[PDB]
Amino acid sequence: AASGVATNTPTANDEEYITPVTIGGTTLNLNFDTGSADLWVFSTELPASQQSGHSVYNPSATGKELSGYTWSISYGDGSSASGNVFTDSVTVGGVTAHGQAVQAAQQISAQFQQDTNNDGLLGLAFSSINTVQPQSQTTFFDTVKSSLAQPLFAVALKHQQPGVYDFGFIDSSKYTGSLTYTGVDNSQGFWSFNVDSYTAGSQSGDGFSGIADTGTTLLLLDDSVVSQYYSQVSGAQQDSNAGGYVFDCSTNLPDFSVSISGYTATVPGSLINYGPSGDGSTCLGGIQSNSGIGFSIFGDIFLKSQYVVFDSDGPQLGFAPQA
Ligand SMILES: COC(=O)[C@H](Cc1ccccc1)OP(=O)(O)[C@H](CC(C)C)NC(=O)[C@H](C)NC(=O)[C@H](C)NC(=O)OCc1ccccc1
Ligand SMILES: *[C@H]1O[C@H](CO)[C@@H](O)[C@H](O)[C@@H]1O
Ligand SMILES: *[C@@H]1OC[C@H](O)[C@H](O)[C@H]1O
Repeated sequence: AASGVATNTPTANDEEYITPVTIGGTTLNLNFDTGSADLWVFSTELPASQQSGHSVYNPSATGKELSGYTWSISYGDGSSASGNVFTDSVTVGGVTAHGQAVQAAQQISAQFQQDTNNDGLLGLAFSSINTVQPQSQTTFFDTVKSSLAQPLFAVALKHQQPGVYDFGFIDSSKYTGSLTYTGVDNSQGFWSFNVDSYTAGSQSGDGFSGIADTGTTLLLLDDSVVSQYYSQVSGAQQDSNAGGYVFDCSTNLPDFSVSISGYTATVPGSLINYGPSGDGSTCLGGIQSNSGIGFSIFGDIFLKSQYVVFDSDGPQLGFAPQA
């Protein structure tokens, strides 16, 4: 039975986490994203100027083309990418998927052209939302799941320290206490769950649903919750240059917690200080608006506090405080 550990590393201010992945012999640095189901990589089919500063996959060396197959994806921040498809061998933390669909980029939007920190994305959401046409493909996890000791993966994302992706086993040394599990609704292809209540510093409110998403930097909540939070932060103001609410970096921020099937997941106020807003001298908050979409995005700010288990049996998610 297989199992493996892949080490992730945060970029500046923990904007994203990258992990090495070997595709057909070449190692690429990918962003593992539990909010999408496509594994796409920078490739030799991009214009040479766009290949600059990245490790690129060359489909000709080792891939088997899926004649007539395309992909096209749009994300929540407006970025997009498209191209064609090959099958190849993909290895992550020593677990190899043979015949895994690899989506070679032919076009990428500016957000991706500007980021030289990643060479593409490895999607870990449910395969039902894979964008490959005319027939959707399976995610690396779905491809190998049956070979793993347990059909699950776990994540520990940290603040300015390397963390891990555990595939096929749970590392009990990564959290304190026991895990608490909650049911997952995968009908829209996400790792979606419910919270029964929330506490934003001195205020509490009723529950809502959200998705566990390693591909989103911040904790994105309803505008109502965001207002309530920042009403308790002296001098907090919105700065469109910074991307949302900002405050003096020395501010004491309140904690944020959610109650999930009896377990209180707490994000300490020190983790809600994302970092320098880059707009003078203020800092950007880790909590920002979800733009009225109707559900919350439990992104990296939230995940840095927890060890999270993504279990295909249920499905369900397990949580515990990171050790
Ligand atoms: C179709 O579903 C998705 O797109 C899913 C789920 C989602 C749905 C709806 C809204 C938001 C997210 O996103 P995802 O796949 O995680 C997708 C992957 C990235 C690589 C494009 N992230 C996103 O779209 C989010 C909003 N983008 C981000 O968090 C970008 C990477 N980071 C980012 O915005 O950092 C915040 C920041 C602001 C200002 C200054 C510095 C930092
Ligand atoms: C993960 O689990 C597998 C199956 O138990 C081990 O063989 C592997 O070495 C790693 O501990
Ligand atoms: C990344 O890969 C494997 C190990 O867990 C180690 O902790 C790391 O540097």
